[PDB]
Formats: sequence, structure tokens, C-alpha cells
Amino acid sequence: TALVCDNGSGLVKAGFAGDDAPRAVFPSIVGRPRHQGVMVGMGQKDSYVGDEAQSKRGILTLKYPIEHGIITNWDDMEKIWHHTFYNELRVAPEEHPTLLTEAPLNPKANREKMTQIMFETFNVPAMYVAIQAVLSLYASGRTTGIVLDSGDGVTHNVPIYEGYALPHAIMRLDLAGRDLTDYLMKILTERGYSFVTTAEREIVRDIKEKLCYVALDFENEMATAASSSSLEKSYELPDGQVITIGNERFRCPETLFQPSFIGMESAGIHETTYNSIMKCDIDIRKDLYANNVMSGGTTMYPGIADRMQKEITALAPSTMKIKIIAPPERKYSVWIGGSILASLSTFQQMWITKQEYDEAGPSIVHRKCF
Amino acid sequence: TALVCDNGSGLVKAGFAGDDAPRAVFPSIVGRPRHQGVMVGMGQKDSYVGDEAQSKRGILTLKYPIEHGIITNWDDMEKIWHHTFYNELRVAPEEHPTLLTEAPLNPKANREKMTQIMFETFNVPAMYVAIQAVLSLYASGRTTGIVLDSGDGVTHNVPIYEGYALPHAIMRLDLAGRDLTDYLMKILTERGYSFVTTAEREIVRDIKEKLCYVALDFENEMATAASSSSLEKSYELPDGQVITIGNERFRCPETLFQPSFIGMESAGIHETTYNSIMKCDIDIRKDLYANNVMSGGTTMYPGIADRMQKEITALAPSTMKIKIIAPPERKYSVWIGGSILASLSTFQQMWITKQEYDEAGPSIVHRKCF
Amino acid sequence: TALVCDNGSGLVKAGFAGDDAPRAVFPSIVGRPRHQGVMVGMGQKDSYVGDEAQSKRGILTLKYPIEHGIITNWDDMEKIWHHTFYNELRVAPEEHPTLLTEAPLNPKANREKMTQIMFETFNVPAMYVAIQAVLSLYASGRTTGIVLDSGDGVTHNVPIYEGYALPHAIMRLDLAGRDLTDYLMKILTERGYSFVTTAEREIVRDIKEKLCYVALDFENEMATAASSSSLEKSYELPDGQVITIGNERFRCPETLFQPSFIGMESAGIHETTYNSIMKCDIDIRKDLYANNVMSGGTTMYPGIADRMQKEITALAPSTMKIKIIAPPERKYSVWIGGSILASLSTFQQMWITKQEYDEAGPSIVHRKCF
Amino acid sequence: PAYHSSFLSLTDVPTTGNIAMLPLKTKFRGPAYPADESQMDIIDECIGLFRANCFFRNFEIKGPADRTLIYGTLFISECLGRVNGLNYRDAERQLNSLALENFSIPGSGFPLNALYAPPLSPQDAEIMRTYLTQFRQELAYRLLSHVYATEKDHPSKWWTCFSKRRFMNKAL
Ligand SMILES: Nc1ncnc2c1ncn2[C@@H]1O[C@H](COP(=O)(O)OP(=O)(O)O)[C@@H](O)[C@H]1O
Ligand SMILES: Nc1ncnc2c1ncn2[C@@H]1O[C@H](COP(=O)(O)OP(=O)(O)O)[C@@H](O)[C@H]1O
Ligand SMILES: Nc1ncnc2c1ncn2[C@@H]1O[C@H](COP(=O)(O)OP(=O)(O)O)[C@@H](O)[C@H]1O
Ligand SMILES: [Mg+2]
Ligand SMILES: [Mg+2]
Ligand SMILES: [Mg+2]
Repeated sequence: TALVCDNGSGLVKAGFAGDDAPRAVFPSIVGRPRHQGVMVGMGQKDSYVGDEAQSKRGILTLKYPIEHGIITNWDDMEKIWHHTFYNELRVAPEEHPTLLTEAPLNPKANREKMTQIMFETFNVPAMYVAIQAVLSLYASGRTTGIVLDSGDGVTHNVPIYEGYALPHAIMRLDLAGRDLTDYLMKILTERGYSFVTTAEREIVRDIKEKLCYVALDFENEMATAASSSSLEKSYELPDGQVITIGNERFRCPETLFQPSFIGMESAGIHETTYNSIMKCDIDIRKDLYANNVMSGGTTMYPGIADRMQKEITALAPSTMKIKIIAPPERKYSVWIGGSILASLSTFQQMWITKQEYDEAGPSIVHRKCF
Repeated sequence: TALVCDNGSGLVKAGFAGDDAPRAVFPSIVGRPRHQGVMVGMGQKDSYVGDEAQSKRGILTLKYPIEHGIITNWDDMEKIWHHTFYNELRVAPEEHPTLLTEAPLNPKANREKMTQIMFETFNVPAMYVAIQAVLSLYASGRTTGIVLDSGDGVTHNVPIYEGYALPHAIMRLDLAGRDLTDYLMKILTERGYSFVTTAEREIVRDIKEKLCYVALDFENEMATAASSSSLEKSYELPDGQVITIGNERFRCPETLFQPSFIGMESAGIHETTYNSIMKCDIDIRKDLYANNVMSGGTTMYPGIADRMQKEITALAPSTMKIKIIAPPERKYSVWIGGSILASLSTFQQMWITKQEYDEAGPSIVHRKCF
Repeated sequence: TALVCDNGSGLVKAGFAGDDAPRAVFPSIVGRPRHQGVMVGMGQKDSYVGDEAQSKRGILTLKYPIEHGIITNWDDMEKIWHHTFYNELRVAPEEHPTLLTEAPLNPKANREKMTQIMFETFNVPAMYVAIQAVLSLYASGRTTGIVLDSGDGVTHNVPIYEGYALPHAIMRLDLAGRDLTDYLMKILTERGYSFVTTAEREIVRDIKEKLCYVALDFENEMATAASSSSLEKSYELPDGQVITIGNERFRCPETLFQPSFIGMESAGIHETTYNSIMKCDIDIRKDLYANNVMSGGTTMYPGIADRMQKEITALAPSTMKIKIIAPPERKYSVWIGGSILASLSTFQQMWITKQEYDEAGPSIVHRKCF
Repeated sequence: PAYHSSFLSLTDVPTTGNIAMLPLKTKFRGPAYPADESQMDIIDECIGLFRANCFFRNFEIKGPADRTLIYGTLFISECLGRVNGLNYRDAERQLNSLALENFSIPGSGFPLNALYAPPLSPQDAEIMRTYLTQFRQELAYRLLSHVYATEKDHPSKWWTCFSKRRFMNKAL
């Protein structure tokens, strides 16, 4: 059986090929205790991962081994991969060919180190690295469209037409769910609340996951919030005290449409999606506007597809029909696409094998994958 | 029955002898993908032909195997002929004689390789190569006239009197609809619009086919457009953005009357027609003037027959009636007249046969097809 | 005296007629602040120009008002011309006639608005709009040649013989210095160096102008760089941190010879030059192959003339000398040619005067300039 | 006359529609029963007969073994159409891609839908597909050992010439 691992910046999602959803979905996190631990002999250990590290977040310090879709700590990454195979999937990796996911426009050394760890340390039969946008198109069941994926660390656009990607029209924005968590954690200070610890980052992420939404007209939501309490909602901290959140609840996600809120110069997700369509050839643009496929957890806000349709309708010429394709399974449409691709009968000659990694070395991944 | 295949420079026109019109009509194009084919399976092909290339064109480099009436790429021309027989007509070519066509004053080797591929690749039982302007005269119901035929790659004049061609008076001009399309790209660039790719060359060919027309007096039309909105009108691109054009609508076709617009040193199509009549013997000229026959898609402009009659009336002496015959079906007159010829009973003795090719090689065409 | 102002897509180059080199050479940039600007008395202003924008680039967003040799923002362009005359040259336009520059195959509304702004806003006595590449041939000391000109926004070929240009054989390519900068930002990401802001686009341009070079044998340099060696080299960013690059130094300008690296369907600069020579009349081709002239700063990569000579030698027939002319001053040769043309004692009938602009309006420029 | 399958002399052979699921030597996954590695099977027969059989223009079918040999003969003509100008490695990946891609079975664009029976049940169709995919992957892999026998970077012209020898004027 083949494994599929969607190696996300904020969540790991993992499973077998042909399963309709991941078997495992957990924080892409490693942690160490920050206190004396003087009551020894209750089963303590030097480091923790995933849901265990998340459940003890008060006494831990939490680190993500991935930053902006780049592995920043390779020891912590192999500790997470060991935990995927032995703790979560509960299988031997040397019996399972493994599909992996990556963002486009990544460092070449990231894909190579991800390759040599798989063959040298997990002894895998065969491996493949897929650009995570085309997997979102496989889950959508279509040959053509512009994929927008926004995960934890990165947002990116990939135009595909009739199975061909346009790699010059591909573009990435280093702004997604982590940066929106940092900005929510900043603007809650305007109401007098404080969040600074790595546990408090996760409390603000756990708020962002459920209170926040995208405004359909930001100045109107600001003006109505400046004249009524009806947009305010409330949440309880693990410590038991209660907080109330108002225009902060849409000013956070608005950063995707106004990146200048976090001091970035770059274009918003509507403007970058339109500019990626305009960077494509004149005949394909009609079928890209008809197929804006949304993907990844930062695309899960209420109202974001309606806002995206409003905005791309203002940028495009008025004669033609624009639609946003935003399934309920948005968070998993990458992994679901990997499940489909790893199950295709024609894909079984595309796996990069140990028996060709042997003579070529780690540079095999660049010549064989993409 | 026999196939008639008017494999012209821009459109293949094909069908059966005795049919009212061609039942296969498609771009004389092979398209090949110019981008990264990332999705496995997806119904992808190594190359595409005709309407399949024209509909996929946003991801394809498009090229015509035939330029100025000469086959430049025989591997893609076999690909086009295969598409005519097996995909577009749905016939065994080994069961049917084929009437082929070419322009006069072509290279000898074009006729030879064309007969060789028909007998050795397509295994045809019999074939013939007709001069395109001689075919167009049967479609007129005439046995004397001068035929001005202009396709995509070549314009030619052939004078015929009482079924005798005057081969010394035949004129060729390597200027027709593809040169007019290239010139329309060059002048659209002056109003604000750049068309550059082989795919964008098909958009501006479609603009030319429904916006452009021939002015009766170019300097009056040029002054009328320079001083009013009334000659200006618009077109919508695949991308839904709108192109407005004015004097470009009649400046493009005027290149047939003024070849110096594209840097050529030649007489226009009117004066080339008159020079062909004036190369004929003095007694036949009266009946050639009364029988100027228009043919091919580059004669389909509004006003071109009225202009051609005005221009030839200024060159000829006023003592006689100039008549321009421009049928509404002149888009297909070469094919129509090929279907007449291929259905005549004396023509059944004029075919090159398989047995006769096998005994003589491809040189048999030069001593049987004139 | 006459002013000469080369309106480059990347740098303004300006001076008086008869001077040996430009007096003013500065970025064709307007910059605006992108932050709150809280400090009173800081000397902040609403917008910045040229080297004043470039030296403030950390706090600004930087806009080039010329894209592909076309003014896209006229309000910021008249701000650039105001800075040129009143701050950089320090003269009154009301006293000096002005020679301006434009690329061939360019929207004629650009030339109209450009002449209108000089007579309406600057009240200039007289002016002209020379073709960019025709000036470079005066600076070359010649009257026969094909000029390959490549600036920041556009690359073009003008063939000219005995002082006559062949406008049907003029060719234009919308690929030059910025397209190579943007491709360098794209491929710098393969090392993990991220450059995304308009200020970082200037840092990557400042890298491109000293680290990049043209490979004579690209696929052999790709093989040579795989064995890590003196092919890889270092640069220090404004923050004091350092980057190392290898094959990115020659994949950078290889995009001139392979436009498919940025997804363009077009010939490289070698095949575009050869196609322009082969579009000229057969007798002049020998003298064009011996007089192939390079201009604009995108012709200033080490090894580009040696590689161009190698490529044109492989395309053309072997019997005749092929010579490429690449002066050390070729950065300025268009402005130098303007300094000659405005100085020549037989040019003074060719200026457009304010007196005939007041009769005809800005459409006067099409009667005088080409 | 033409050459028929020696495996028409076999009896009680497994069958789908009216294909015979004959014993097969192979390393591909699927339903076919392992043949003896020491003896000719239907693919050693089908490739050994093909370059004689593709010249005949008349063939009488003795049973389901010949219906299997004919489907193989038509698929060797497809392979020799697909293989031209390739390196041996590119040919292995192209002809496996050809073998694996979605094809018509008898009872569906099938060229011989008069001579072959439809699948006998909705489940007989799946065993017919899973047999024919395994068979034609092995048939592709085995052919390449003959067309790249003497040289490895160009297909032998002594096999590429049959690429237009359309058996009985039929093709897949
Ligand atoms: N419903 C939601 N609303 C807002 N943000 C969400 C939501 N669901 C997930 N996220 C955020 O998106 C990221 C997780 O989504 P995912 O697609 O799995 O990202 P990744 O693959 O890159 O790790 C985290 O930053 C998380 O906080
Ligand atoms: N209505 C039209 N108006 C102007 N040009 C036309 C028209 N219809 C066809 N053409 C042009 O005629 C050419 C095709 O004519 P055709 O006779 O089929 O040429 P060919 O035989 O050489 O392939 C193309 O350049 C096409 O754009
Ligand atoms: N030393 C150099 N080496 C390589 N490229 C250079 C060099 N100097 C300038 N350039 C190129 O020239 C561009 C600057 O524009 P310029 O040559 O003056 O053209 P323009 O007239 O259109 O403004 C740069 O972005 C770069 O592409
Ligand atoms: Mg992700
Ligand atoms: Mg024609
Ligand atoms: Mg310039």
C-alpha cells in the first residue's frame, strides 16, 4: 500500500492511497519543557510532538519545524515523520512507497533533504514530491483551473490548463494562517488583552479558527461595527476568563486583501489571482476565471469565496462569468488529491525508487518529479 | 467516387467528387504543447491537428506545414493528410482515387513528394494534381476567363481561352491572407494592441475575417475615417476585453492593391490581372476582360469585387465591358471545380494509377498532370 | 542649445546636443511612502524621483511609469520630465528645443501625448521623436547596419542600409532588462533567497548588473557548474548578509536566447536578428551581417557579443564574414546619437515647431517623425 | 494459410466473454495463472507468429485461444506504431503507458465487436479488463526485448517496418 503525507506548515495530514480522507491530522509541532520538572519519575521525556505537545502547551515551549513552507529544523522534522509512521499510521515506512507535498518556488535543498532523509533514515521503497496545487485540482476532479492554496505558512496561485501548468504564471505570497495569527495576536492588544507565549499563540489560533470571517465590504463592516454591537462575539480562555471580539474579527482576515495591514507591499489574494490569470495566454483566461479552485485552511473563513468573486468581478472585464470553487473539504483537498494521484494506474511508473536514488543521489528528485 | 482534397496553405478543404460543397473544412495547422505537462493521464497527446489544435491553442505552438503554397514540413503534412482521411472524412484512402491541388509555378519536388506520399504512405489507388485556378474555372460554369485566385499563402492569375491555358501569361504573387494577417498584427500595435504568439495570430485572423473590407477609393476612406467615428467598430477577445479599430479595417486589405505596405516591389492584384490579360494574344483579351473570376478566401472581403472592377476599368480601354465574377461560394470554388472534374468520365482516364506509379516513380506526375 | 532626452524604460538619459556623454543618468522611477510617517520635521514629501527615490527605497513603493517602452502613467512621467529639466539639467524648457526617443512598433497615442505634454506643460520651442535604434547607428559612426537595441523594457531590431530603414523588416520583442530581473528574482528563490518588494527588485537588478554573464555554450556551462568551482560567486546585500550564486549567473541572461525560460513563444535575440536580416532584400544582407550593432544596457553582459557572433554564424551561410559591433559606451549610444542628430547643421528643418503644433495639434508628430 | 495458436490444443482453460485467460509468464500484477518459465506461452507465440501473420489477409478463428492471439496481434501493431525513434527506456515507459491507459473491451469502440462476445455478467467485464491490462503490459515488455535486441538507443528497422502492416485490415 502507498502512503500519502501532506507535510503542512501548521498541520500534518497523513494516510494511505485510495482512502477518501487522512487517517491522521495533527499539529506540525515539536516542543520542550521550560520549567524545572523537579517531581521526577512520572514518565517525563526530553521532547514531545503533535497533539501531546499541544495538550501540555502551558509547561512546554512549542516550535514549528516548518516556516513559510521551508523546513527550518530537520531534526524536529524527522521526529515528526517518525511519529507519522510509528505513532499515527502505525506502519513500517520501509514497506510503503510514500507521496510527499511541497509548495512551488521552494529552495531546491528543501526537496533534496526531504529526499535523502526518506531513503537514508526511513529506508522507503520509493518516493515522490508533488507540487501541492495540482493535487487540489485532482481532488476537484477537473483538468483546468487556477488553484489558490492558502495553508499555514504560504499562499500560492497555480494556473493549470488541460493538464499543463504555466510555471511562469505561478506565484507565491509568504502570508497565510501563521501571519494572520500574528496579526490577530497584535490587534487584540487594542482591546487591552495580551497574548505572547507559544501557548497563547495557539489560543489565538484556536480563536481565529472559529470567530473570524471575511467582510464582503470592509468599510461597511467598519462603519456598522462603529455604530452597533451586533458584529461582536465572545470566547472563553483555558484559564476560565472571557473575552469579546468586534471589528478585529474581520480586520484579521482582511490582511489577505490588504497585506499592508502587516506592512507588506505585495498584492492581495484577489489581485495576485487576477495577475496570475493575466500572466497566462489570452485563450486560456476564460476557462481560468470559470475555475478558481480554493484550497487549504486559510481559505475556510466564512464569506471569503463571496468576497473573492466580488473582487475578481471588479478586476476582470464585465462580459464574462467568474466563479470561485470552494468545497467543504478545502483543508484536505491537497491530501485528497495525493490520495487520488497515488492511486492512478499510470502513476506507478513515476515513483522515484530507492533502486535509482542509489546511483543518481538526492538530485534524482529534480529530474524525476517536475 | 473519388476524394477531392484542396490542401491549401491556411485551410484544408476536403470531400467527395459530385458533392455540393466540402464536408471537411479545417485549419491547415499542427499544434504542439509549449508548457509543463504536469497531470498524469488527462487525455494528453504529443501533437494536435486542425480544429483540435485551434481549440487547444492557448497551450500550443501552432505551425502550418505549408507556406506560400509549398510544403515546408512533410512530417506534419502527412499528419494533416492522415487527419483528412481517417478523422475528418472517415475513409480508407486505399479505396478512393484522390484529386489533389496546387498553385502554378511551384517547385517540381512539391508535386513529386505529394504523389510519393499519396502512393507510398496512404497507399492510394489513383491520384492527380490539378492547378487550382483551372479547377475554379469549372466551378464558374465557364471554359474561358481569367481566374484571380487568392488563398492564405499565394495569389495567382491564370488566363484560359476556350479550354487552352496560356502558361506564359500565368502570374504568381506570394502575397495573400497570411501576409494580410501579419500586416494587421503590425498595424494593430499602433492603436494599442499587441498580438505576438502563433495563438494570437489566429485571433487577428478572426478579426480580419469579419472587421476588414476593401475601400472603393482608399484616400477618401482614409480621410473619412481620420475625420469621423463612423468607420470605427469593435471586437471581443477570448479574454472578454474589447478591441476598437478604424482605418485598420481597410488598410489591411489595401495591401493587395498596394503591396509596398508590406515592403513588396510588385503590382497589386488588379494590375497583376491586367498584366496577365496583356500577356495574352490580342483577340482573346476581350473575352478575358468580360470573365474576371474571383476565388479563394482572400477574395471574400466586402467591396473587393467593386474595387477590382473600378481598378481594371482604369487600366483597360474604355471601349469594352469589364465584368468581375465573384460568386458568394467563391470561398470554395477550387474545391467545387475539383468535385466537377473528378466526376467527369474522360477524367477517369487522366488519373495517375498505382500500377503506373510503381512502374515509373514520382516523376510520372510531371508527364501526366500537365 | 538643444536638449536631448532618451526616455528609457529603466533610466532617463539626458543632456545637451554636441556633449560627449549624458549629463543626467538616473532611474526612470517615481516612489511614494508606504508607512504612516509619524516623525515631524523628517523632511518627508508626497513623492520622490530618480536617485532621491533610489536612496529612500526602504520606506517607499517604487513605480516605473514606462512599461515595455510605453508610458503607462502620464502624471508620474511629467513628474520625471519636470525633475529632468528643473532639478537634474537645471534649465528652462521654454528656451531649449528637445529631442525625444521612442521604440518602433509602439502605440501612436504615446507619441501624441508625449508631444502634447512638451508644448502644453513645458511650452518647449520645438521638438522631435527619433526612433531609438536609428540614433544608435549615428553613435556607431555608420549608415548601414542592423541595430539590436535592448534597454530595460523592450528589445528591437532595426535594419537600415545607405540611410534607408526597412520598416517591414523591423522586429520588436517585449523582453529586456526587467524581464531578466524578474527571472533572476524567480530563480534566486531556488537557493531560498526571497526578494519580493519593489526595493528588493532594485537589489536584484543591482546584482544582475555585476554577477550575471552570457554562456557561449549554455549546456556545457550547466555541466561545468554541477562540479562546484570558481563558477559560483558571492554578493553582499544592503543589510550586510551575503548570498552565493552559480548557474543562476548565466541562466539569468540565457532568457534572451531562450525566451521560453519566462514562458514566451518567441525566437531568441539571435534568431530575431537573423529573421530581420532574412526579411531584408537579398543584396543588403551581406552588409547587415558585417554591421550587426548592439545598444542599450541589456547588451552589456560579459560574453553576449561573443555568443551572438557564434549564434548568427550558425544560422547564416558560412561563406561571408559576420561581425558584431559592441562599443564600451553602448549603454548611452542612443543618447549619443541624439546628441549628434540634434547637432547636425542639416537637421534644423526637421524639428516640429510650436507654430505648426498650434495649427495641426499633436497629430503633427506622425507627419514629421516617420 | 496463416498460423494459429498452439494453445488452441489446450482444454478446460479459464475464459471471459470468449477470450481465453491462458497461462502467462509475467512479473506484472493481475489474474493470469503463472505459466512454466521453461516453455513457450501465448506471448512467446504471439510475438513469434506476428511478423509472419501480419502479411495474411484471411484468418479463420478456431476458438478463444485464437481470439486472444488476435487481440495480442492487434496490440503488437499498436506497439510498433507507438515505439518509433525512442530509446529502449523511453519505449518501455511509453508502451507501459499505452498498455495501462483506458481501452475498449469487446462489448463496448472495439474493432471486432461481431467476432468477440460481450462480457457474460457485470463482474465478467472487470475480470476481462484486469486480464487484458496484465496481458498487454507483458506483451509490450516482451516485444521490446526483440526490437531492442542488437542495439539499445534506436528500434530495429527489421521490426519497425511492420508498424503499417495492419493485420486483416483491423486495428485497436
Ligand atoms: N476554519 C479556519 N478558519 C481560519 N483559519 C483556519 C481554519 N482552519 C484552519 N485554519 C488555519 O490554516 C492553517 C491550517 O490549514 P492547512 O491547510 O492544513 O495548512 P497547512 O497545510 O499549510 O499546514 C493553520 O494556520 C490554521 O490556523
Ligand atoms: N470573410 C473573409 N474575409 C477576409 N478574409 C477571409 C475571409 N474568409 C476567409 N479569409 C481568409 O482567406 C484565407 C483562407 O482562404 P483559402 O481559400 O481557404 O486559402 P487556402 O486555400 O490557401 O488555404 C485566410 O487567410 C482567411 O483568413
Ligand atoms: N553592466 C550591466 N550589465 C548588465 N546589464 C546591465 C548593465 N548596466 C545596465 N544593464 C541593463 O540595462 C537596464 C537599464 O536600462 P537601460 O539600458 O538604460 O535601458 P533603457 O533605455 O530602456 O532605460 C538594466 O535593468 C539591465 O538590464
Ligand atoms: Mg499547507
Ligand atoms: Mg489556397
Ligand atoms: Mg531604453
